Amino acid sequence: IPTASKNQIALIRLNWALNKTNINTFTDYSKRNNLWTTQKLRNQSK
Amino acid sequence: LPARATAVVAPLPEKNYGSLRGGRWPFLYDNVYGLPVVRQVASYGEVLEGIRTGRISQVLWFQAPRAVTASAAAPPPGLGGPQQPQPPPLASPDGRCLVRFANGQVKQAVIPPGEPRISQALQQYGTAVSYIPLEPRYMPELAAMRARGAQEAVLGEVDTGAVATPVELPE
Repeated sequence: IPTASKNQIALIRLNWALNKTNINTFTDYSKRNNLWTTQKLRNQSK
Repeated sequence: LPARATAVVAPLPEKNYGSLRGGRWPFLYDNVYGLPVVRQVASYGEVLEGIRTGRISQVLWFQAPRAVTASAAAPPPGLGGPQQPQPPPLASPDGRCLVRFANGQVKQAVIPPGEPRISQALQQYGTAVSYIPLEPRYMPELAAMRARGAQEAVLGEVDTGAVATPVELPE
C-alpha cells in the first residue's frame, strides 16, 4: 500500500483512539454531574 | 526420446450436442499436457437420470481461482496488513464438469453450480460430488513459479537432463 494510504490508515487509527479512552460522553453540564458536583458545591460557605 | 511425428490430418466434422456445441479435434490426446480429451458430452436430462438410477458414480466440478478482494475472511487488502493466504477456489461459473459413470466412462457436462433439480438429486441419491482442485499454471500460489519458469532458462547447458525445475541446484 502507498505511504499516503498508510498515513490515512494511521489517522483513522488515531481517531479510533481517544474514542476508546471513553471521555467522549463526559459533559460538564450533564444532569449526572449536577447531581453530585453542583449539589455539594452549591451549598458552600454562603 | 518421445515421438516427433508430423502428418496432415483432416479435422472431424463440428458436432452440436446442445449443451456443448463444437468439438472437432481429430487427435485422441490434446497438446500441452497430453491427456485423453473427453469427447463424450452428457446432457442435463441424461445426467439427472444417471444420478437417479445410480448409473453415475461421481460428478467432478472444475474450479476457478477466487479474487483476493473477493475474500471476506480478513480485512480488505487495500487496508494495510498481512498479505494473507489465498482464498479457497470458487466452483467454475461456466459450469463445466466431468461425469464419471459406474462403468468407468467419463463424459462432459455443463451443470450450473446451484441448480435446484441437480443439487436435489445429488443430495438425495448419494452421488459423490467433488471439485477438481486447480491447475498448477492456474493456481495463484504457483503463478510466480509459472512466471519464473516462463521468463527464465531451463538448462543453460549446465549439466544434463534429469531433475525437475532445479532453482535450488541451479540448472
